[PDB]
Amino acid sequence: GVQVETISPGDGRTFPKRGQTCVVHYTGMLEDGKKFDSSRDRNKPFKFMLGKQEVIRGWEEGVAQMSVGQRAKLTISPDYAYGATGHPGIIPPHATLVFDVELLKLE
Ligand SMILES: CC[C@H]1C(=O)C[C@H](O)[C@@H](C)[C@@H](/C(C)=C/[C@@H]2CC[C@@H](O)[C@H](OC)C2)OC(=O)[C@@H]2CCCCN2C(=O)C(=O)[C@]2(O)O[C@H]([C@@H](OC)C[C@@H](C)C[C@@]3(C)O[C@H]13)[C@@H](OC)C[C@H]2C
Repeated sequence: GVQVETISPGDGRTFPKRGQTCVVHYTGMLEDGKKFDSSRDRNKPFKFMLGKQEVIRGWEEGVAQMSVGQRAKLTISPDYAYGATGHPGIIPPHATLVFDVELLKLE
């Protein structure tokens, strides 16, 4: 599944709801912490709408448990990420992933 570990607290009150657009900054790492992507590197917050099947399962479930302003480390098992397929050249088959995510706002 997904483990959610707080890096910095949010407001503890305002959580994503289906149909809202989550605006986040993230860094994606392989299991050992090696970075493969970051929205921070491109100076571009990432937006996705909850309930629209736009993201891997670990994000859909993990980000929903974050409150606005929170930073969290999401450790996502392969079944909740890219599974057996992986994503050739970026994500190995059967990879556990770690994302640092900051929930900036809901739009
Ligand atoms: C069409 C191009 C469109 C896109 O990729 C949309 C797509 O849905 C994205 C949002 C989705 C993802 C790749 C789903 C798969 C669909 C196939 C299905 O089999 C898979 O199931 C297991 C899941 O991403 C995710 O769920 C997760 C969680 C949210 C953050 C991104 N995610 C990551 O894992 C990353 O960090 C990663 O580096 O992000 C980059 C990134 O581009 C720099 C994507 C956007 C920022 C840019 C966008 C919108 O422009 C693309 C990505 O590039 C191709 C490779 C991955 C490894």
